[PDB]
Amino acid sequence: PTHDVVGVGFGPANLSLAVALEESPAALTSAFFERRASISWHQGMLLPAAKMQVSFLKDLATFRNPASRFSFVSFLHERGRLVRFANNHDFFPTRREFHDYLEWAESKLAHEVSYDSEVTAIRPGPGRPVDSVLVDVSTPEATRTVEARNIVISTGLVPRMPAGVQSDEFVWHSSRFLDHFRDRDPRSLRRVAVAGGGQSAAEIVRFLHDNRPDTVVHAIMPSYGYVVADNTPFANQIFDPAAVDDYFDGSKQAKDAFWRYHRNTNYSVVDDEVIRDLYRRGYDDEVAGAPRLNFVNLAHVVGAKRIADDTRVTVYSMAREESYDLDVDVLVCATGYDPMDPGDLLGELAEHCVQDAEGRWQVDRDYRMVTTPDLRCGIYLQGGTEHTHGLSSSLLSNLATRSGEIVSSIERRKS
Amino acid sequence: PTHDVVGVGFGPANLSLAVALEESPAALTSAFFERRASISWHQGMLLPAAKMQVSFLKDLATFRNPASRFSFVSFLHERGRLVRFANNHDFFPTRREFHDYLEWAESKLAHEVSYDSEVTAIRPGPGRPVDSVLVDVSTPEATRTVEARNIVISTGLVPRMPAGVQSDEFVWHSSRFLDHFRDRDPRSLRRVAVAGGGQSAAEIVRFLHDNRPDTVVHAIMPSYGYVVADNTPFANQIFDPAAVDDYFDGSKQAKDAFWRYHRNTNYSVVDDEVIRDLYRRGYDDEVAGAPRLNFVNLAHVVGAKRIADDTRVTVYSMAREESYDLDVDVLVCATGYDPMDPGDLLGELAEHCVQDAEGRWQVDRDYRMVTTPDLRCGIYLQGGTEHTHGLSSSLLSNLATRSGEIVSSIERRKS
Amino acid sequence: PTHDVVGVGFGPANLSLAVALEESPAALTSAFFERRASISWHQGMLLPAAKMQVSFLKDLATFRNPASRFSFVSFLHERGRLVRFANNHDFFPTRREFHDYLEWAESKLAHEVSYDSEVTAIRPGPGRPVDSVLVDVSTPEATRTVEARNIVISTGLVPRMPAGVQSDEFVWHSSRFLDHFRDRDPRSLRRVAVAGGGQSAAEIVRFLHDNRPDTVVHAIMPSYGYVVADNTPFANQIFDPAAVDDYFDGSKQAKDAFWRYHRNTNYSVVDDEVIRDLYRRGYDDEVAGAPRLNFVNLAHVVGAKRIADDTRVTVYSMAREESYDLDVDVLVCATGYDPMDPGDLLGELAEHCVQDAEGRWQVDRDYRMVTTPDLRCGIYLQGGTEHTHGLSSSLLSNLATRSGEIVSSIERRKS
Amino acid sequence: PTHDVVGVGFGPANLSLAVALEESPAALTSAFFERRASISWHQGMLLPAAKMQVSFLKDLATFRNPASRFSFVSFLHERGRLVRFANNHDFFPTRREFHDYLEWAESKLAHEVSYDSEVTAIRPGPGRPVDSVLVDVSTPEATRTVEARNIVISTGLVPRMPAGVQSDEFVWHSSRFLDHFRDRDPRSLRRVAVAGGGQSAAEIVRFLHDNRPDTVVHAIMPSYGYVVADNTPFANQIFDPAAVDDYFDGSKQAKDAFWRYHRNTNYSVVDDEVIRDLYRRGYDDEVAGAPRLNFVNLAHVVGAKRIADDTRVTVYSMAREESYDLDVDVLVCATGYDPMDPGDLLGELAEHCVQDAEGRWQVDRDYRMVTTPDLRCGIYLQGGTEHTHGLSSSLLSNLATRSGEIVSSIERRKS
Ligand SMILES: Cc1cc2c(cc1C)N(C[C@H](O)[C@H](O)[C@H](O)COP(=O)(O)OP(=O)(O)OC[C@H]1O[C@@H](n3cnc4c(N)ncnc43)[C@H](O)[C@@H]1O)c1[nH]c(=O)[nH]c(=O)c1N2
Ligand SMILES: Cc1cc2c(cc1C)N(C[C@H](O)[C@H](O)[C@H](O)COP(=O)(O)OP(=O)(O)OC[C@H]1O[C@@H](n3cnc4c(N)ncnc43)[C@H](O)[C@@H]1O)c1[nH]c(=O)[nH]c(=O)c1N2
Ligand SMILES: Cc1cc2c(cc1C)N(C[C@H](O)[C@H](O)[C@H](O)COP(=O)(O)OP(=O)(O)OC[C@H]1O[C@@H](n3cnc4c(N)ncnc43)[C@H](O)[C@@H]1O)c1[nH]c(=O)[nH]c(=O)c1N2
Ligand SMILES: Cc1cc2c(cc1C)N(C[C@H](O)[C@H](O)[C@H](O)COP(=O)(O)OP(=O)(O)OC[C@H]1O[C@@H](n3cnc4c(N)ncnc43)[C@H](O)[C@@H]1O)c1[nH]c(=O)[nH]c(=O)c1N2
Ligand SMILES: NC(=O)c1ccc[n+]([C@@H]2O[C@H](COP(=O)([O-])OP(=O)(O)OC[C@H]3O[C@@H](n4cnc5c(N)ncnc54)[C@H](OP(=O)(O)O)[C@@H]3O)[C@@H](O)[C@H]2O)c1
Ligand SMILES: NC(=O)c1ccc[n+]([C@@H]2O[C@H](COP(=O)([O-])OP(=O)(O)OC[C@H]3O[C@@H](n4cnc5c(N)ncnc54)[C@H](OP(=O)(O)O)[C@@H]3O)[C@@H](O)[C@H]2O)c1
Ligand SMILES: NC(=O)c1ccc[n+]([C@@H]2O[C@H](COP(=O)([O-])OP(=O)(O)OC[C@H]3O[C@@H](n4cnc5c(N)ncnc54)[C@H](OP(=O)(O)O)[C@@H]3O)[C@@H](O)[C@H]2O)c1
Ligand SMILES: NCCC[C@H](N)C(=O)O
Ligand SMILES: NCCC[C@H](N)C(=O)O
Ligand SMILES: NCCC[C@H](N)C(=O)O
Ligand SMILES: [K+]
Ligand SMILES: [K+]
Ligand SMILES: [K+]
Ligand SMILES: [K+]
Ligand SMILES: [K+]
Repeated sequence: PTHDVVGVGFGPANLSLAVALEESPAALTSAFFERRASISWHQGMLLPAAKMQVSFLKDLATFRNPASRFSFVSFLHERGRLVRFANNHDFFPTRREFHDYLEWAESKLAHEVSYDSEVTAIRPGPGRPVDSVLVDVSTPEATRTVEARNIVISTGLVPRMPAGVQSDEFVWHSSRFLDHFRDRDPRSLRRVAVAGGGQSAAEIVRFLHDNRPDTVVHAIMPSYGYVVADNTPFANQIFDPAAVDDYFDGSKQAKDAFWRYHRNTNYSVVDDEVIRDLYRRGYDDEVAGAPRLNFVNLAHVVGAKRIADDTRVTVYSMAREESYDLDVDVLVCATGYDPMDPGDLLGELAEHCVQDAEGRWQVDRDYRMVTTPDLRCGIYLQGGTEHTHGLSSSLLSNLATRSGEIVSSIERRKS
Repeated sequence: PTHDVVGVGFGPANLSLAVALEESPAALTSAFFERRASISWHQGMLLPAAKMQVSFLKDLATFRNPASRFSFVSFLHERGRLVRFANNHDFFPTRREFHDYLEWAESKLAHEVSYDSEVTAIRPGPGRPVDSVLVDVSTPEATRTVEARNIVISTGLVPRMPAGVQSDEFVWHSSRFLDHFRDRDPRSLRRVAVAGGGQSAAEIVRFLHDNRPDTVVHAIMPSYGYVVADNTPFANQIFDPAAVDDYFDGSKQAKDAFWRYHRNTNYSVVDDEVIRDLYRRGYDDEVAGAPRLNFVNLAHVVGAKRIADDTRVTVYSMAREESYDLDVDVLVCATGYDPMDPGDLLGELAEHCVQDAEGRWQVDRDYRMVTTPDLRCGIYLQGGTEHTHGLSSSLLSNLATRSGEIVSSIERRKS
Repeated sequence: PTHDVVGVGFGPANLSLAVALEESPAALTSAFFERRASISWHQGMLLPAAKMQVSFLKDLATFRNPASRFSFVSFLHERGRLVRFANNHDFFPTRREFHDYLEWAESKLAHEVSYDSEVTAIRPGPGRPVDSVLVDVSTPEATRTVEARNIVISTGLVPRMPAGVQSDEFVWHSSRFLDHFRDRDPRSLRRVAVAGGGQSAAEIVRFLHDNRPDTVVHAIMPSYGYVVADNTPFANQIFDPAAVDDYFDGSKQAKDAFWRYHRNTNYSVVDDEVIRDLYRRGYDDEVAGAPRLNFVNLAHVVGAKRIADDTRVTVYSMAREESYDLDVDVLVCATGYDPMDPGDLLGELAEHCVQDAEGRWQVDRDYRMVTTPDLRCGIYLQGGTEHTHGLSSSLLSNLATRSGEIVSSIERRKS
Repeated sequence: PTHDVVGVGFGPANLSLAVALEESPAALTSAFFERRASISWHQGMLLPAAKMQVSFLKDLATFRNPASRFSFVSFLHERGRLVRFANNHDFFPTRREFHDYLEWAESKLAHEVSYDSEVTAIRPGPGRPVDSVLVDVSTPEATRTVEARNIVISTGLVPRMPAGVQSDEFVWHSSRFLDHFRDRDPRSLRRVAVAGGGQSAAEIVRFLHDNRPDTVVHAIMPSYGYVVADNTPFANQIFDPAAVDDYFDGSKQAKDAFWRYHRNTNYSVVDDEVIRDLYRRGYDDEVAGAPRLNFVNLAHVVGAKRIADDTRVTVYSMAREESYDLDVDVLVCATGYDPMDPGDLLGELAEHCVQDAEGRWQVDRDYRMVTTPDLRCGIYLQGGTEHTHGLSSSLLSNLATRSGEIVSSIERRKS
């Protein structure tokens, strides 16, 4: 049994693909594999009060199909919360509600996802040219192989730690913050250092401040203060479906301009309201004569070592150009992520995938990796296209249109 | 040919009824009559900057059917503006855009509306008990009569002038502001009085201030200053579909409490931003030493007379308890509207419509007028239910649910 | 030793009087008596997130003297927080900070206030006509009497419980909320009813929701939901110094109009942001499937009785026109306050003090009670002038100008 | 007659210096010279709706002296606008009002500024080492020379045109926009190109859109859309008086970090509200089917030539890496400014001013240029210290503290 398409990973990106597949009139067979027990959308960072960074209109389907049974509006309606949500007049749902939306959409799907199923490798199918790939899936009980004419790799962002710092029992990456935090005794985390100046760092520091009245926090970041995230309407157009075209068709010079001017729409920046909330908290503590939030600006965490009852953090101060040590109980590195990279999963197939000048994967407008003639099977990327398709690649901005384009590309080829 | 339902008027209320009819699986015959040449949704007040007072989610259908082909979102999508609209992050479309939405929905409708067709009377059909009504329709060429088992009266708010003031060449009701304004020579309206403290008064004054840099405006209103319209989330729940039940089932005492506490969600109040824009304009004029906006507070317009080249407005000052005259070129009365009242149109049938203690029409939960057993045909009201169904009656808050309930009531009773 | 002026009470009103006395070139002797150990500005309601309802520019002096050493800006500067405060761009300080401001201003004052000094009575001085009053002061150790040519009564709002409900160990007025709350064991207040729909009720409910994750709260109020407080710029002008004149000189009819249109600037209303915060909290609980906030709308608390371990609250539902019982651990009545009334302290002196039609005290424009010719001593009111001077009377809106006018009145009469 | 200090230029910077001189107990003699007839604070850009980019608390004195007779608050109070301004609850005055504040402060000053007086050169006074400077002043009638022991150069930002583009009758710099615009027939500017993506470009485009209904505007800028200006509270701390020390004492690496992370607090960015106003305008034009605003993104103006009745603008498109021509009536270059540079005015004295590695003037913490021992006279810079003191140098953020520090430095040295 050869599938038209196999999806690796089941986050929002492949969920929207499943939705696109179901809504399409095209009869395409598919299978999806997720290594976790169920949809798990950055649960380590499901902090109380966490808000979506994207308007509810940018959901699984709406921009493609304005009357989808899988829209956020349909979800709210079924949950009997549409009226309540509309009364709020807020475009940005909480992360908790969006996580629900995903699970609700997944249940509504006809298809059935295979969970606890980790893709361990992707191999050339039989024959030359290669017309299919073999997908090696490992479950808790067994291992198996599925064959598909196309594969969509959507395995998500990859946590990045500071250079010279490794995760450990007392050094966590923000992506695992709640995993570790719920285990430890509250009275054992009285001193926390959080490295970073982005949304994760801000959200974690705010949470620590709100969670216990006596926690002391050291917010260590390279900027002089949090930088506001830009989602004003003109800059925000870089996330438009049509902006994918502008970026893709644009010269390298134009692509560089997008990053140079609008990186602050997503990377190393913090939502306005979270910034203001943090500033108010700091101010009130001052008024109360009980400061707890220590902002260590113009600085980088450069090392961590466990010394007895202390996690000893080495901090480099740019202002003085010298490093020094800071003792805390835990170091949380909210130091961001690297883009998805299909390389590892691809193995041997990588030989047939064409790279650019800077040694990155060449990808077509329809999200299909460029391959030599030796490979005829479609390898599509949802994620890992920052350099070809632009800043929407790792985000929720363009799920509906990308998934629709991928489905269309596959139908166009099959036939 | 007897219709299941005839709609009198084709504003948003009956348009949503048409949409509900089309989306219903029920096979119901219908005809709609609109006196005007086309949909004309308060065009007299289609001022340049005018905004909807209601979230775009409160459209023709969405609260009832979250995936309607007639939703505002579908409209934006077809107009290729959904992405642009989402970039704005504003729940409130302009009135211009919403007017378009109505015309777009009307065109999409399978049904064909009869324009230039004014319903002049509604009469008892043949037989006892009366099982149908006869609808007298006057067109420019002819007159005709159609028969229907049910009728939905949705003829809209009725302009209300101040007591002792009649409309004329130089005394306009706000509803006909742009009609008159476009005709006159700009250099002829250097002095305008606008009576009222509500949304219409504020929008007209702002427009006059923005339109020509020399116009002098007298804003005459009973309050000490504009009162803000309340649409904060808890108060705003009075517009919920479920709040219709609370109001309807509640005692007279509870109904009175809705008006006593939440009248300021809609009547005699002004949108926050329009208030602030007016205040900033007044302020800047002061800075410039060139005041143009004269706020005449704690006052009522009590009369108007034309004396030569002046419209002489009699103003009563509450503070001084005396009246005085103000000469301007034009008096605009933005003094509001009375609720729709089916009475006049009903003629003979009214005898069989049951009234309450205070002399108002009794109406059932499904919007159907209470009649004696002499009348078995359905008379439904969209509008004119302020006293039975509450503050959403004249508004766009609840189009989707009301139209759906009316259609359901009719299907139920057909059987 | 006869003082020119004696102040009864030492809240913001008399503090601003002391400031006005010190800034005045007039050499006036004075004494101030406060019954508490120190300035105590609604400490029972000093909740964690509580914000001023008035801009920082409306402080002790600024509207009168734009370069006062006692301004909020001077205070921030001295406290080395001016720059930090300005970075916030928020006109509204926290209540905690403002309480500090009062203390700071009081310390700066040359004059020494007499604390732990309760004024128990005010009596006629000697002579005919009466040219001074005798002020009976009770301290913990002794009692004494001081003599003054003028007296300024500023003893503040008086808590008002619902009719038929008395304060008790388990029935508290909001004004004493933190007093009682700090004593009780947290695990003993799992069920709280809060009566009222105003700022106090909303702040208390928000605090209870934020303070412990498992407290269940019943918010019982007559409206269908919180009504927003209006401070949009035109309505806000009722608080202008010049608006005192408009209200004072205006007919009774005009005075009624201020209340009829603008009572929502202060009474039975809630700040926009606090409303939205509460709505978001309720929403998130619903998403989490763990509702804790129970809004009991269109209702009044009409009785309370303690039965065993339960406080039994009798609630009257307007919708059903029937009462019923609700069992909680504590009932908090956030049911507001009555205006200051000088009647009580005045005792015998009432006889020389003139009343109006509705039987209230007549007061001159300079805040001086109207007396017969037999009394020539000045009795001034800061508070209790709602009916003569308008809505600014109990508020902080007009401290600077009123205090300045009282001082001027006193200097004028001396001469 | 030798002055303690001579100020070159009389904008806000030297105006705040004069105020600091007057408030200081130090007896210092001074003279100020302004080339223009009066204070002229970017009048070329005094567009109708233009707002301050800085809180009113950052005025001529307040951060230094919280009770200055020259504060913005004092100004509002004298102008009987303080109450009105406070009702607005907006920290940002209009530019028109601020211009008024400057002139009001200037009039209140005891000192008399010398207008129509252009400093043409600064020369070494007699003797070695040089203890004074000679200041050559040119008036319309005469020329003269004054002698001073210190000089403060505050001559303002210098307009910068694009490389390869010169100003002319039809190519204007934004600084002279209104000068030219109020000298041309409205019906003659139907087509305007505005180069730039900063605050000036945005305001000019908005103004053109609002000013006439039929003007067509080409907004040409290198970014993909306007980038929002950051003034959220933590990033905004770079403007704190104390942040001057952090920047000054910090390593070059730290100074670079300020620019790398927080350039977007001022340069090449647009105020949030102006961005949104432009987006709403573009949207409504689209709805109306009458587009007028043409956004030419990822582009630079690289040349301009007059050809008959057309101004021919050469545009370079980064996306296509090619240039093309655009014909309009006028090209407005809102392409920014260069920092003040004392070099030209200094002439011979420059030999003795010490430069850094990158060829820029060394400046001490007290704003005094570093000189060799050959020069003992003080040369202070208000402006031109971006590289030593940071981003507040050309701004209004820190007038009060800088002027106070300069006065102090001068008193100290005279000592
Ligand atoms: C805390 C936080 C919060 C947000 C965001 C990021 C972060 C860190 N994002 C960006 C984020 O990337 C986006 O929300 C989605 O997670 C991306 O969808 P994907 O389906 O592509 O990856 P995603 O990371 O969601 O899913 C990948 C899945 O594949 C699985 N997987 C990995 N390897 C596998 C293998 N070998 N075999 C099988 N399964 C495998 C993973 O387990 C995972 O379930 C975001 N963006 C935005 O626009 N708005 C927002 O609000 C947010 N919110
Ligand atoms: C200026 C302005 C702006 C708004 C609003 C009011 C006003 C005055 N409203 C309220 C307004 O009532 C609502 O927008 C609808 O117009 C009500 O729908 P009907 O369809 O009920 O009225 P209308 O929309 O008033 O429907 C009446 C139609 O029937 C026709 N008609 C009447 N008698 C007839 C006859 N005998 N024969 C044939 N045709 C006849 C009329 O010509 C008219 O076209 C509003 N509410 C809200 O919630 N949000 C908002 O943004 C606004 N905006
Ligand atoms: C919780 C809360 C919060 C606010 C407000 C009210 C409440 C309940 N208010 C209104 C409030 O009335 C105002 O802030 C001041 O408290 C009023 O100033 P007074 O000096 O007149 O009375 P205030 O009540 O402040 O002081 C009266 C004093 O006299 C003392 N006293 C009474 N009898 C005495 C006696 N016989 N002898 C000696 N001393 C006696 C009392 O002990 C007390 O200290 C307000 N308004 C506003 O405009 N902005 C705001 O932010 C707030 N905030
Ligand atoms: C359109 C616009 C609007 C703003 C701003 C800039 C621009 C371009 N700015 C920044 C601006 O630089 C600041 O507002 C002041 O103008 C700086 O004050 P200065 O006194 O240093 O120079 P400024 O440019 O104000 O004045 C210098 C004066 O010296 C005169 N002069 C020059 N050479 C001379 C000579 N040889 N002899 C005699 N006189 C001479 C000039 O005539 C001029 O009057 C700003 N920043 C901010 O923080 N908030 C804001 O809102 C704004 N607003
Ligand atoms: N509520 C939500 O929906 C939510 C919450 C969290 C995250 N997200 C999303 O997830 C994505 C990632 O954001 P992120 O905050 O996780 O990471 P990020 O945006 O990449 O930012 C990481 C931060 O760490 C800093 N950093 C890196 N190395 C450091 C070091 N050695 N010492 C100190 N600081 C260091 C970075 O500074 P430099 O940039 O200068 O290197 C940057 O400030 C974004 O799309 C974000 O919006 C969303
Ligand atoms: N952009 C939009 O979508 C838009 C625009 C305009 C209107 N609307 C809607 O239309 C409906 C009605 O609004 P409206 O503003 O037209 O009417 P309105 O809300 O009833 O306002 C009427 C006003 O005129 C006053 N008034 C009455 N008689 C007067 C007199 N003799 N002299 C001076 N003033 C007098 C009223 O005072 P009193 O209240 O004290 O009696 C009140 O201030 C509302 O639902 C509104 O939201 C919407
Ligand atoms: N952060 C702050 O600075 C702050 C905090 C709290 C209060 N304040 C100020 O203090 C003043 C008073 O505010 P407030 O909230 O204490 O009192 P309030 O404004 O007088 O409100 C009292 C509320 O209780 C309701 N009520 C009365 N009797 C009731 C009953 N038997 N059962 C249920 N509800 C009942 C009232 O309803 P009805 O209107 O229908 O009578 C009203 O909603 C205001 O000036 C306010 O701004 C300021
Ligand atoms: N970090 C998420 C950015 C989302 C973007 N503003 C968008 O509207 O798609
Ligand atoms: N609840 C106090 C209201 C204060 C009023 N808005 C003022 O500006 O004075
Ligand atoms: N472009 C002017 C920026 C001013 C700065 N945000 C400040 O508050 O000082
Ligand atoms: K499923
Ligand atoms: K004095
Ligand atoms: K001096
Ligand atoms: K002067
Ligand atoms: K002078």
